[PDB]
Amino acid sequence: ENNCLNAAKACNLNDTCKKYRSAYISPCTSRVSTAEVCNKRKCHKALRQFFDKVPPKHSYGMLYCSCPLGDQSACSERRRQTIVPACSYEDKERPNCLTLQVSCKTNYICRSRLADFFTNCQPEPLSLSGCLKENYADCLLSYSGLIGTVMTPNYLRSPKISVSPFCDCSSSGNSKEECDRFTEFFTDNACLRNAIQAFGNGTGSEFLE
Amino acid sequence: ENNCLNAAKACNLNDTCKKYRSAYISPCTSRVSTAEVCNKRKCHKALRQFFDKVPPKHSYGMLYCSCPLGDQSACSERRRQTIVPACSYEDKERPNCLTLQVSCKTNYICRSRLADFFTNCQPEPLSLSGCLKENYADCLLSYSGLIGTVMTPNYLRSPKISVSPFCDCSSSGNSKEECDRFTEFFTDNACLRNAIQAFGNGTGSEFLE
Amino acid sequence: QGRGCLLKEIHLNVTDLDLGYRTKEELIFRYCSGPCHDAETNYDKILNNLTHNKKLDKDTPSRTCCRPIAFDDDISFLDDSLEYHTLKKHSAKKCACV
Amino acid sequence: QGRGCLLKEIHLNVTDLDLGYRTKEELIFRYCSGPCHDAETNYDKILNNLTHNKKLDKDTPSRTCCRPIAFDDDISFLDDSLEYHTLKKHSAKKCACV
Ligand SMILES: *[C@@H]1O[C@H](CO)[C@@H](O[C@@H]2O[C@H](CO)[C@@H](O)[C@H](O)[C@H]2NC(C)=O)[C@H](O)[C@H]1NC(C)=O
Ligand SMILES: *[C@@H]1O[C@H](CO)[C@@H](O[C@@H]2O[C@H](CO)[C@@H](O)[C@H](O)[C@H]2NC(C)=O)[C@H](O)[C@H]1NC(C)=O
Repeated sequence: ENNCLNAAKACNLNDTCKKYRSAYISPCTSRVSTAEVCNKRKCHKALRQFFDKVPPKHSYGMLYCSCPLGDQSACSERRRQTIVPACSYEDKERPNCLTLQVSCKTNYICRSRLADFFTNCQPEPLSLSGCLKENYADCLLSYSGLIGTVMTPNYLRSPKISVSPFCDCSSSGNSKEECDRFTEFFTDNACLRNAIQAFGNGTGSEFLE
Repeated sequence: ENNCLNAAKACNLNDTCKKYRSAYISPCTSRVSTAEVCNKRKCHKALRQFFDKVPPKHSYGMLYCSCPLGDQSACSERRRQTIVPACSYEDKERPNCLTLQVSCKTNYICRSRLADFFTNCQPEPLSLSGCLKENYADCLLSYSGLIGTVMTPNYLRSPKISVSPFCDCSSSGNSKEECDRFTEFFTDNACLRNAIQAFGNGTGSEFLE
Repeated sequence: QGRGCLLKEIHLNVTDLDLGYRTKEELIFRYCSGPCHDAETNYDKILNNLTHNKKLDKDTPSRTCCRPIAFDDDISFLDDSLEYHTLKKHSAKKCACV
Repeated sequence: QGRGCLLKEIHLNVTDLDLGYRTKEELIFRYCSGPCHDAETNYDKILNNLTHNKKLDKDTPSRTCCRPIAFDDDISFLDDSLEYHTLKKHSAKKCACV
């Protein structure tokens, strides 16, 4: 079955999830000027409201739905469309990730949410969970907390599960290693990968639920 | 044709007359206690409102409609029912007319309206009109002005046109002549009779319209 | 918009109402009539499609109606037995798509 | 009183709405249904009698309708072409005799 489609059905059949899902799809798809497809501010704000007010079983059910193929499938494209990336994510200019990090750290909430993500999803390859903090739920909470900030992450078009904020390491200068470490915490994080996979499984894991 | 029925039809087809006609028929037919068929106060008040706010062509058309028979006919009974006499007129106790006149003269409006009636409908048999003031409209105005006071008059069951307030001259004592003069100004008044008849005619008389 | 739902009127005898009164009095009866398809919603469209789809089994829910939102003044009349009657909320005064 | 006009619901696919969308998403459609004859007026009775009397020629004015007075929250869904759509005033939230 299409797990992402099943999660969308379950959401529209729940009064709370249906209301707040539409409450962000409308501003994230409503053009308000001839220059921008959306009001990106209101799109991020309503996205933050969705994950704050909708219980995780519905909000994580759509964000962390499992698919067999990570690209080109109907599952995976629906999952990629969860945050309405054409407004919330894709942008004309693609900043350097370290430059984006400086900008995020000047926002009190963005700085707070980014610190929680780096703390709660920290890898530890000695752990059977792959995380330093063997609590997948806290990692999934911290990661989903980034949605609606300038650090909004989304699934990349890859055969595996790989996510990243809208940035890259082009033109990093003498800080190429530091930038690559930053992105790899998103794109190649066994703790985050295990946490996302453990939720999609929908089973009683030792480090989740 | 039934002139009183035609006047009732014309009234219900006029927004102003229809509204204020129903505005007095409701309180004059609505029981509000187990002892009285109506609130007589509100019935008189709404009756006064009807003749004050409805143009005379409709209000006089019903009050002064002409019938061939003054009793037992469908015309004349409809005309007698114009003021809803079961509430506005008929009463358990029938006062002496002179006693009723003392009571009326203690009310500023009743005293004013009664003086206008005796002034404007004063007979003068030398006049070709039968009135001292050869202006039938003023007599009809002063008479209709009594409706809604303690002097509320109505058509009596007689072959002729004869009206009277709800009173008589029983137990008048040494003032029998004075009482008989009072009632005769209502019941046997050629000026008032001519004025009522002239309106019912619906023609251009020399002393009306 | 609901511009099609209008206020109409007809001159009738009171007996034409078939309410049991025996009288020769008359009245102007006013009613609301007209289409309301420009004031319909997705709800009304969905209704129309589900009736045709037979998906609502035997419920035939009402789409937007042309109805009175305000009623005319009360009317009174005297019957052949010399009794007065008063009718309330008998005639429309202003219309709307509801 | 209008106690017969109630809020009902049915679980449907979005395609069951026949609005042209191509998607596998679902929804709960809620509608108002039921009789409103205890909330009718002399106006509604007069209508019923004038239809039977043929006195209104071909106007068939509407009597009291069981209709929504408040609509549910907007619903959104993603179609097969990965485009989002939002429907407004598509489902009833509270009913009344109007
Ligand atoms: C009220 O009823 C009267 C009596 O039925 C109606 O007058 C009649 O109208 C019909 C057809 O229009 C005539 O053929 C009858 O001969 C008429 N009868 C009389 C005695 O005139 C009158 O039209 C009705 N009025 C309204 C407004 O409906
Ligand atoms: C949505 O549509 C699906 C697909 O048509 C419906 O599932 C079917 O229901 C019918 C009759 O109830 C079955 O005979 C079909 O075989 C079912 N098809 C499949 C693939 O299961 C489903 O019931 C619809 N859902 C709703 C809520 O209407």
